[PDB]
Amino acid sequence: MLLAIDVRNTHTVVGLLSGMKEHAKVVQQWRIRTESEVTADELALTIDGLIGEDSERLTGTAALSTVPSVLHEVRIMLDQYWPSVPHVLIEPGVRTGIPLLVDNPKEVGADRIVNCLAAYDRFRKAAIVVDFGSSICVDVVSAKGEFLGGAIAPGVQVSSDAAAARSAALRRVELARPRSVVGKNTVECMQAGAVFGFAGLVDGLVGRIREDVSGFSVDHDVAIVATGHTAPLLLPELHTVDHYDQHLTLQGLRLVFERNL
Amino acid sequence: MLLAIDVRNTHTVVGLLSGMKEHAKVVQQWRIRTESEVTADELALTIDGLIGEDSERLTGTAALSTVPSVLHEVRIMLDQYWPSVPHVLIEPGVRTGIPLLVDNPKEVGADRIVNCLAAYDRFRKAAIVVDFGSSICVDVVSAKGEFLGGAIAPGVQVSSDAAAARSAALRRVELARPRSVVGKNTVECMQAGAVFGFAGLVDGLVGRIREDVSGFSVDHDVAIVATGHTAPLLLPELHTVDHYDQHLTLQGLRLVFERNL
Amino acid sequence: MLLAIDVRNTHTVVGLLSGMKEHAKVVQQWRIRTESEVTADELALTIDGLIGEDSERLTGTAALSTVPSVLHEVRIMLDQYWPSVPHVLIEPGVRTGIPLLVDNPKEVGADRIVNCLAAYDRFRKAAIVVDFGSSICVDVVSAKGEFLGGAIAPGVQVSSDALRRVELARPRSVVGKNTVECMQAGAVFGFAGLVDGLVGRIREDVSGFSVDHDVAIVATGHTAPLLLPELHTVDHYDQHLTLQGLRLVFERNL
Amino acid sequence: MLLAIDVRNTHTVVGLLSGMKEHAKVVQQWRIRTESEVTADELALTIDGLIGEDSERLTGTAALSTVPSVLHEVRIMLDQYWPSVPHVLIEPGVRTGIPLLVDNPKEVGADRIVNCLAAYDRFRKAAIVVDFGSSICVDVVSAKGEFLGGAIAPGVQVSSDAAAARSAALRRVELARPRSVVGKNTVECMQAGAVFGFAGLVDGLVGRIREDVSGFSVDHDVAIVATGHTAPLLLPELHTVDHYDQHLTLQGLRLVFERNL
Amino acid sequence: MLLAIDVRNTHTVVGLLSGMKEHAKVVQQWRIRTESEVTADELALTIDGLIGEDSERLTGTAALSTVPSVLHEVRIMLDQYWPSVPHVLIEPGVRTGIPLLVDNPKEVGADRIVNCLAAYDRFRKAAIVVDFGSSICVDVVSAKGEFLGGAIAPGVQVSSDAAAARSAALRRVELARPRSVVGKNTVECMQAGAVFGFAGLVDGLVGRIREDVSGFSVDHDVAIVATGHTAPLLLPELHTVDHYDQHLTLQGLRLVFERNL
Amino acid sequence: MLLAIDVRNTHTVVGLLSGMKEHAKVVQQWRIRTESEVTADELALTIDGLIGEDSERLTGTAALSTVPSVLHEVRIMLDQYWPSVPHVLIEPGVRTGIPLLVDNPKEVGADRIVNCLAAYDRFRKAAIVVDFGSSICVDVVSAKGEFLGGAIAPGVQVSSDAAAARSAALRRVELARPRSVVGKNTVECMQAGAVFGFAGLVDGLVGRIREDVSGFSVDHDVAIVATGHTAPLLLPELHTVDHYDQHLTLQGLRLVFERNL
Amino acid sequence: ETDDLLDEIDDVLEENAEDFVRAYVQKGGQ
Amino acid sequence: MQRIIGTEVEYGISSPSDPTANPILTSTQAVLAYAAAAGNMILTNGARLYVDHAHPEYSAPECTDPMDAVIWDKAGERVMEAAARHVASVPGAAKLQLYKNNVDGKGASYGSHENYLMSRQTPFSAVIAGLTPFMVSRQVVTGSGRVGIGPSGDEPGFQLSQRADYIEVEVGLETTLKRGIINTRDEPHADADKYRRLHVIIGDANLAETSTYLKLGTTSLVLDLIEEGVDLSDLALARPVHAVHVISRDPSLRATVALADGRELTALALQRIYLDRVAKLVDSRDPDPRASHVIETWANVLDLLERDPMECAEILDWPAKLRLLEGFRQRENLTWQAPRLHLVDLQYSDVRLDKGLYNRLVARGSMKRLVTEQQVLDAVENPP
Repeated sequence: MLLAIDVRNTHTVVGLLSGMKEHAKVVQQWRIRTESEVTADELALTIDGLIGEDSERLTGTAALSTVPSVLHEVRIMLDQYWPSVPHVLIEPGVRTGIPLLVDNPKEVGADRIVNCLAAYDRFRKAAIVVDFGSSICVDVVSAKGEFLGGAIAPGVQVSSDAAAARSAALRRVELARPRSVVGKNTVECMQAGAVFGFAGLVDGLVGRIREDVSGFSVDHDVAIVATGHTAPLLLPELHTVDHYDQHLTLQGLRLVFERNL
Repeated sequence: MLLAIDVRNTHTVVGLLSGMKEHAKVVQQWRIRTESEVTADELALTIDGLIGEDSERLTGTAALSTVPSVLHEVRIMLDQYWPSVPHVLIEPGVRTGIPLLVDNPKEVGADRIVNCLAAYDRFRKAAIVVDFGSSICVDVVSAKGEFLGGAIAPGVQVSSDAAAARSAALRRVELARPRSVVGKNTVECMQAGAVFGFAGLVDGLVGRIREDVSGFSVDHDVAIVATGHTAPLLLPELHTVDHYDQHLTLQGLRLVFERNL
Repeated sequence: MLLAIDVRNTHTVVGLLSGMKEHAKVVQQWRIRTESEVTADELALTIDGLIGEDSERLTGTAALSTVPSVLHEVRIMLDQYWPSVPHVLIEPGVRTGIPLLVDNPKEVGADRIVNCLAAYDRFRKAAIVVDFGSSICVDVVSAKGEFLGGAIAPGVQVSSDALRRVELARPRSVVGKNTVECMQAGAVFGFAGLVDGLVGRIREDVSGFSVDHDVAIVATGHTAPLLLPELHTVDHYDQHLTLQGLRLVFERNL
Repeated sequence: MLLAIDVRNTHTVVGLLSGMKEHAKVVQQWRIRTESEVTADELALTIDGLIGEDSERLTGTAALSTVPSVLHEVRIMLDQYWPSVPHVLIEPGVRTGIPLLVDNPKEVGADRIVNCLAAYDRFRKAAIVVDFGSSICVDVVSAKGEFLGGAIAPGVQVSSDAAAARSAALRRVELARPRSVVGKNTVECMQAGAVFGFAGLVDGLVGRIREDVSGFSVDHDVAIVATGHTAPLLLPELHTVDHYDQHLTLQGLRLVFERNL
Repeated sequence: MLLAIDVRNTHTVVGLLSGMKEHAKVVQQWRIRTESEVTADELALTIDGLIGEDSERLTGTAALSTVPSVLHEVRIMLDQYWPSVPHVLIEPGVRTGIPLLVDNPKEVGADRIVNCLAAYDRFRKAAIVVDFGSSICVDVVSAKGEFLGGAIAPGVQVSSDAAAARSAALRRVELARPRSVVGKNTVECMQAGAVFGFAGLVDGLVGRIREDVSGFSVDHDVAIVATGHTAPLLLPELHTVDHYDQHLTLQGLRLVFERNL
Repeated sequence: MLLAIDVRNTHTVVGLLSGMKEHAKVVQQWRIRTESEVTADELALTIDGLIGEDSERLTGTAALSTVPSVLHEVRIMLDQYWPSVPHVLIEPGVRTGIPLLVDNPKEVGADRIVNCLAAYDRFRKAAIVVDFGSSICVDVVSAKGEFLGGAIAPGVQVSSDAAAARSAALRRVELARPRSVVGKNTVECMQAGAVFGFAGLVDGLVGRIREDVSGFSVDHDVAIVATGHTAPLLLPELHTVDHYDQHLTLQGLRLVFERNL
Repeated sequence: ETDDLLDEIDDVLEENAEDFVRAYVQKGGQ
Repeated sequence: MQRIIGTEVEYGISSPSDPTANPILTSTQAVLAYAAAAGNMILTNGARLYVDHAHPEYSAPECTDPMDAVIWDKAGERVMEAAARHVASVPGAAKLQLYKNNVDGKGASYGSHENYLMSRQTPFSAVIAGLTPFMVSRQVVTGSGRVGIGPSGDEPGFQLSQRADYIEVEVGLETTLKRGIINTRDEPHADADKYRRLHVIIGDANLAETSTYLKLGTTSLVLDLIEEGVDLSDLALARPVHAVHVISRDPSLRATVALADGRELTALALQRIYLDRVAKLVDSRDPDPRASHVIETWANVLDLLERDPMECAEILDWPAKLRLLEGFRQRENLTWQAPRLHLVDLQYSDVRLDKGLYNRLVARGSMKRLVTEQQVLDAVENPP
């Protein structure tokens, strides 16, 4: 089994995939918090607790991290606690078969690269990948599998200033779709803002890319795919996104592992 | 001269208006930070410094605050330091002549009410008011002048997680329009996210209101007006906004003062 | 005129006093935030703006601070911007005519010393002083004018767990019917109980302070007016206690 | 066995109870920190580590939380990791057989409701319940078992400003009883303040309730009961409290579980 | 086996030692974060996970903490979860065989005392111990074995203001040795500052002690020993330090255990 | 009179200089806190209050900022409130007659550039400039007047973890020279660490530059100059520094203004 | 206008307001 | 629209020169005087004039159109006035004064009841659930006004409803004590198989014709919502009896009441929701000019009250009364305990055309009328 670890700024996804190539599928998945100062020994405790008896069945590991210190600790942890398993660790601006046509490829996050590699592997044409994370990342991949760049916007959230002004007597507003875009109370207003507004944000970014960037207009064949934890909440409200791929990043890590093996 | 004070969560606008009714105009204006814990004596120092020799020329004061404690201190300040000047302080849920057609009028901030009053006074038909502040507030006014509610979204900002992950060597990305929606470096990607994405958020909210709310369809005569500090940055990127009113809130304070006079 | 500056952890009181000895009165007073990292030039701007044309009329300055860095900047400011006025700066554990009968006098805050000095000057008997600041300080002065120590408790605040804070005001009833009312009742009635319990415990347990003895119970501080109606053990409220203590120390060092 | 989980703002109590009705007793108990952003997978690791072999012997679970996100994650965790065990999750304003005679029953914390339910179940008369936690909650139950509201005060603590002013050369000071109400050094002054002053706060709130609230006078038969982590420190100093019940909230959770069974 | 626990402000080191007297050695070691508010039950989970099957093989425990709350919780943990194992817990100003020739012996941290005891036990002459932790501690032990005091400086780190001003787009500067002292870009400058400057700081402190304090001049026989997590990074850049001892604190804990047994 | 404004991360220095060329001298000087979010109007109030009657006597302005947002606000402030005075605002990587021999000239802070310009103008030979601010900046200038780069270290401070662990009951440790490098109590130890260790840090950086970099060895003629608010405290403890120049940055701003005039 | 209304009303208000108010006592009904 | 509506009003009665007067005797003599002037008495309208609980009670004939209901209610007012006049005409007869109100300010309360005919097949649980929030909230429209807060009025202040302090339970049967928001009394005086008679006792007596018109019309239309099975469960209140008091004691109309679902709504918001659902029902059926007119009047009043309550001071009872009370408070620097304010509150409802403060407001044109005095007078002597 392949152990895949994807560390983002706020949360970490851990997965177990079985099979190879087109047969690779995600058999287990877990989500935890990212702790930027976690030590290797603590992370070992967490990972072993999660995977249980599958620790002895691991045939490989693949990992990426947007937090450099966590990546360092992941390397140490894997070397110490799973020393007999091959591991592939992904650094920013890695060469994975996807060219990076940006000013400084070394600055491109590993998460963006892996998502775009996976998207182009699945669709094999021009694509726009929307990752809903702590940030919303809209990456653009040309029809030849080239990473052209993209946009990074705030993640889906209720207004911070309104929430902080609400005060401790009233409790926090939950992130959910309200009955209408015109809220009749503070909770409905903030929820309308969050849900409908970030749907508009994503649709506007995607539509602007298609209107501006050569090769991505409505007359071209372009796959718009969304991934991420908060994607399900916004997908009903989006109009420009065609596909939802929950395991896009895990599959990209699998692809990188198979390429480097 | 009328001294108008508009305290928001992050910033406070102070204005001097001369003239009456349709002749009233903003002769001076200043913007400062809002300090939730400021005392009356400190605020008196700041206001006196700003207005200079016009202190003795004041004939009235009108104030609103989204921070209740600052409104208390403003009342104390005005009584102590300008005792001979009539003052009108505005609370959430104030009766300004605009019906508040919501569940709990007391939770409608004075800023939203004042903006709707001024907008309807200017246009005298159905309106959508977009206030760019620490939050983006989209408020809906019927052709009869009724406040229907609205949506409150995060204000225009670069992604917080990305900025916090940038690290000190590289805080602030200098919110500015990038060259393209597809950024080629991290700064451009974050600028594209902020600028174009929040343009999409606003356009999405406005379009959803016009599509869903009776009396605001594309066939109806609707005034879409924007105000707020960061509105000029996004105005070129918006398709749904037809007007920019820099002094909308100050004019609303003037209208409430005259009504109560 | 005397310029008196009393810097606490969260707020600073500035005052102008006129007259001498029993004739001294507070003619002007201001309250501002305390900024622990303020520089002398910034503070000069603030003080000069506060006092206006009275700057040229100052005949002395007295200051205390519970924040050492602000005291340093106050000394620099006074030396630079009012070089002709005499100034008297208080330090913790200072000899101001009040003995400090505690383990380490040097760690006694200057505010406590000044308040107890003022209380004993006014009443000239055993006293209990309750100062309502960022902390509630309950200090004990023997009939001979000796400082016997006291207790330091949290200031009057709404519970943090119960983000913008809830307004501090008296609720209609002790039993709150809504979260705001519950938090207000807990703060106003609870801290009234805290003060009453501390004072009653001192009276019960400390020799010379029983209900049969003659003890002056005096309160001071910004939030004291809010809680005074709910208190039972406090006989007097003295708004300017600290400023009059600063005046007393200045006249003693003059 | 019944697994009871009581999540408060700062700490969470986990308990295992065996027996039914009046024979139910807390056989095991643990106290951990509440992590507001904890995920279901992480919490599963913690709970399984705590209960060990008893995991296989659970016959039911009951849980409350003053932190909504943690209750959501607890629901997810219990559904995923203990799918064969019945679970009862309490929400604010729950209907448990104790009428809520306040302005808005949905805004009453589940902890207060559960404590009052347990107190009235034990004493079956007018009761005043003092819960020592991150906040001190004094709740009032009529002789008919109706929750009448109460007071919420800061928890037992040393003065924050004094502790912050101490400087790291001397973090807060120990919360312990000093030798006298008159402290002779900063540490003893702060300890006297905390201990004796919060005893006074509690006694003042209780005495004010008995003097002002109908049916709770010194002549009436009122059960004054205390619970919570810091209750033992203050109990010797209190004069108005007659009972300590360490497991009041867990027994209340047990009662709610059995009522809904 | 002896279980040794050394809690510092930021990190805790756990170790398992086998053997007695000069034959004792560290067979296992882990490093975790110090969480000041950790409860006894959570810490039991962590320690048990770390030590695995060796829990049953423990013959004693020795612990110290620079965080008093954690020491309280460790005492509770050891009494509850390992009740059959003897434990020795250290306190500031502890009598361990090393006299404390300072103003207030009770204010001397247990880590400094234990490091000095271990260093003197190893070298049996005048010594300077440099501990690279969250702070750099330089402690002085006389040739008779007396603790004379020392100096406490900020731990090895890149400047806080430079990193904070770097911004979220550029990512954090790792602590590593740069190519040169004269940096040609921001990352290199900050790395040169950290590494070479703190090497200079340690060398300056040690040299000043040797020049100023009687019994430590260049002509005296003095052992200069370093320990701590970041010691290896700085050791090549240092000139005044002769020995690196990774397990100095653990061996000192073992010595205090055997002295108290 | 030339108004010179040098904004650093934590503090801003304001100066009034009269005269030209070698006759220019700092007639007035103030130090205030840097507030990264200050608005133009607030800063105008502060500046006008500082300079008093000399506001009307200004003949020009020179400003630099290590905080870009403050630079934006200063430009606005000068355009609005002193429209008749010429102004020169520095930017990072400015061409002021000192070539920037680094990887990325645009990443070199204006404070470093201006200090190096002033130092070379004074000495006209190889120089090392040590600026004591929120960071300690060591900058290297060749005998031909080229900026070679340098190092950036944390500023002079007591150990943060030690200060935080001291707690609120003990009060903060002041930054002052202790009696001995070997402290006998916590305050002495922390002060020894700060003062003597940062003297060692600076001496080590300067010595390493002279040892490693061509043209700066002890054989060559090099001017070692120090500036900054906390320089006087450490200067008695330093051995490698030959000059203290309080107004180095202000004289550099004057030089840039005259060059651009 | 309000002055005129209050004058007209005040002219018809019954004399001895306190006594007349105290006199009005009714038997409870449905 | 066609739903049978009835009203039954108990009038306060006094003889100011007879403190020891027996109200039973005075009421009986008033009724007898009216009967003798004309000729348990059946008037020529079809109304019932009689004595109950020591009050003269007038019961209007059944009507289907709420406008007819208001006309015959006003006719009852005129009948009381005529009865008092006939009593006074007898030489050596103590003066009698009547009031169309509900309280005496000392603790006594007598009620003006509404009766609506509904289908027997409609579950009464649906009636309770769907009608409780509307009944709690409609006082902002139909409140008559009262000076003094509490059953004995020992707390100073003005509240919207006279009856509010005498409502104790959510549902109940007894009308003389422990009165409820909903009343479960069931005597149809008709085929009980298909028809039931709902009995409402929470309303104040109203003088202003718009107040009565909306009280009857909106209640009828809401009942139509209930019978049709429209869903109103989302509007259930957390504590309805508490809600009556909270709404009554806030004339600014900004006070909210918690719903069972945790929402907090003003009474105006609840009224707007009910108005929206009623309008949806009416638009989905055949044209009904009367229902449309009721909806229009309701919407206008709600809009005006939201804009400013004093914009209904010539339309509705409690804003008109409050305008008088505030005017006198300002003129005489009074407090809410001032006896003259209580006198104003009491004399508002005096049924004498020349002395009743409401009748004076009507005479001078400071109060809107929906019907002509000719209609009322014709209703005094003819059936609907």
